[PDB]
Amino acid sequence: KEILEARTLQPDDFEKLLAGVRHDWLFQRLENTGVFKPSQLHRAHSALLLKYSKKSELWTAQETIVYLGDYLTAFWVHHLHQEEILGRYVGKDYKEQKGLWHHFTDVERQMTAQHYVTEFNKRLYEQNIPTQIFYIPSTILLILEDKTIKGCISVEPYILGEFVKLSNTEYKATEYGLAYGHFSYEFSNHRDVVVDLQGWVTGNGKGLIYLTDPQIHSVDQKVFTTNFGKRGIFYFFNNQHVECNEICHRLSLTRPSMEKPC
Amino acid sequence: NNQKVVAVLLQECKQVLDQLLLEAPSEEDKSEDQRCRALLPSELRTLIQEAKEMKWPFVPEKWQYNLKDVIGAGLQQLLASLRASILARDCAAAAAIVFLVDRFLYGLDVSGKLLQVAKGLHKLQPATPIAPQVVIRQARISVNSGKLLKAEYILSSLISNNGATGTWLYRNESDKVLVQSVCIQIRGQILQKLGMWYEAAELIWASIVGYLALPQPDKKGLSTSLGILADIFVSMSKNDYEKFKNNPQINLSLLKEFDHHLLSAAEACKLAAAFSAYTPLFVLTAVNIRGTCLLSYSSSNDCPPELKNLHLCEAKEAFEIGLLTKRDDEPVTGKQELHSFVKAAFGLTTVHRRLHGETGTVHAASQLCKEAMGKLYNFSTSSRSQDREALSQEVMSVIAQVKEHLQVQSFSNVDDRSYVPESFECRLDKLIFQKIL
Ligand SMILES: Nc1ccn([C@@H]2O[C@H](COP(=O)(O)OP(=O)(O)O[C@@H]3O[C@H]([C@@H](O)CO)[C@@H](O)[C@H](O)[C@@H]3O)[C@@H](O)[C@H]2O)c(=O)n1
Ligand SMILES: [Zn+2]
Repeated sequence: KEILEARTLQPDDFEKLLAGVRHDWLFQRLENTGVFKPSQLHRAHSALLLKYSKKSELWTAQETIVYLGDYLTAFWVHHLHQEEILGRYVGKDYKEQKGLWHHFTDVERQMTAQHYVTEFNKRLYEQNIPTQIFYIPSTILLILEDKTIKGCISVEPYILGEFVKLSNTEYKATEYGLAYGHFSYEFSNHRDVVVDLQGWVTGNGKGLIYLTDPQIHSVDQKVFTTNFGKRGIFYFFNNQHVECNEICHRLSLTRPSMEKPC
Repeated sequence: NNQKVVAVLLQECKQVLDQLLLEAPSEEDKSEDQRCRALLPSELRTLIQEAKEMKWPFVPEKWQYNLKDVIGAGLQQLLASLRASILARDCAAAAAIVFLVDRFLYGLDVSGKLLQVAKGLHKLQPATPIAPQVVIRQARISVNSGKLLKAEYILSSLISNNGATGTWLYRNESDKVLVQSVCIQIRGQILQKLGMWYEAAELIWASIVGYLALPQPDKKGLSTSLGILADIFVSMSKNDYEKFKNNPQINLSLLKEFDHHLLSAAEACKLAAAFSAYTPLFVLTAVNIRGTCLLSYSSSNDCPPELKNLHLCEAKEAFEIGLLTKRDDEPVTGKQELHSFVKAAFGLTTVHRRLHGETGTVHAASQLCKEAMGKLYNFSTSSRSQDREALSQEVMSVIAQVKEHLQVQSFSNVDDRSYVPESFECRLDKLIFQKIL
């Protein structure tokens, strides 16, 4: 079929992917790949570990081997390029099989949020404020069979905790979340804002929080941004984060000057 | 000697301490303490007396200027003696045993229970000296749990105060410098966890300078700092590395000799392996990272084509060194080490794929690597000692098969104890503190 033709990576594809490819190249390359079946668990597979960097805006591949194990009571994974050998990692595939575009989009979103939160935590540390919220890193595994893509999986470190909405340390989780949204607005040259008030709380409710399902409003529209753009921005500053908190001030975050779009 | 039983025994010790906390001070207790402190081997008794005498801020390692084996051998007896000395109220001997088992139990990832019993001892007798190593362990676990401010408090307190901690009594200034260097290294790790790559590298360089200021350089600390520095170089951006290269206060040969953060990271990995030449697991970890750095560089647009194959051959050597850290029929027990062996095998297979195309030997080695991966997962999933030994054996048999297939030949080092070629120790010599503090 022509789908099988598109799913096969040539030496040139491998060379580009190992050197690092732009978003547009990657997305156009995997256009006629269709939708795959669930990867086969209890098995070792050759694969490409793909990682996205917002700083460089690059997708980079490494050859690896992954073992896919049992579902979590999501399924355990273990490949040869993990950051933590003794650590545990979970992989996940959409229950309804989807295309590669969705996996890559979700990962780009997670890693943009993570970039902003990393800069946020740098600023916090410089100001002697404990780091409280983080983003789980996310990577892609292209499961290959004879140089042919036969699966796509998302990979994350395992986090043991409970899902919360940040409703109910020194500051409330809500204050961290909203201050981080404001920071994303400023640091992004007033072009992005990450809004998410839900995630995995760890350590009997005392420990760190790993945020999930982030929503990124932006004027520079990308595959992973929301449908609202400046609207969303305005909403966040006029309904969600109406007045700043201590964290915003200690970071020297100023109030935006906006007009309700539309 | 399983993490869980040892954790339960440490919880029992801490509960005994909580109990004694509510009571007043029997001859049976001191009899039991003497019995448990006499049942042990004389080496462990000498180590206990040296720790009680505070002759070192850290427990020495063979080849730093085995310990792990003798500690693991008498771990049960050492913990029994610990709880015995606890009943006898000789908190000094209990603290000495804590100092002696601290590093091993960090390896077993139960430092929390040990620090709990340490704080209980301090509660029973606040004057009891506790080794700087244990306080640094508290700082380490604070870093790992994400309490960066608490860890920094502890580390800056130990740095500014010339290593001073509690009622501990140093015996020379070199030990104070060594403690300061370890603390600066952990501060570099703190900044690394936050992604502040440049400042992290600066603190790691300061730790290296401190290590080299000792009368006998700390080769273990140097290997550690250089591995951290390799990781930082990998994580850095071109601009971070350009800025760290042109810093005058940073006189490093690997900087002024390499113009790419991945090549510098690979060189630093070579140095770290050399500095732990007599410890094969650290050699394997460092050379796996070196091969990964070289695989990434040779695959990048920054690598001159004329040089690509050359860097691949470097990767080749790297992985070969890792695979040579063990011999046929030589048992492997750790999960990290088994993983690292599968990693090295697949990295060498990948180097052969990058150099030679889809050959039959490359395909056979890939298949063997997948089989080893399956066995390794089943090893990390099993929970029986015999099942895990058989699985380690099967994994290492597959690794030996990959070595055969890819024609890995040993190197000859005049030092029959070194796990690295002489081309690493060669670089070691020319690597390049008070003003830095
Ligand atoms: N080559 C090498 C060695 C160790 N590691 C890793 O470092 C951490 C911590 O090591 P530790 O042995 O558990 O810490 P100690 O305080 O008990 O010993 C001191 O360690 C430092 C330095 O090597 C590490 O901080 C020395 O300078 C001191 O003299 C003491 O020996 C371990 O997880 C270990 O895996 C490493 O990566 N590489
Ligand atoms: Zn604000």
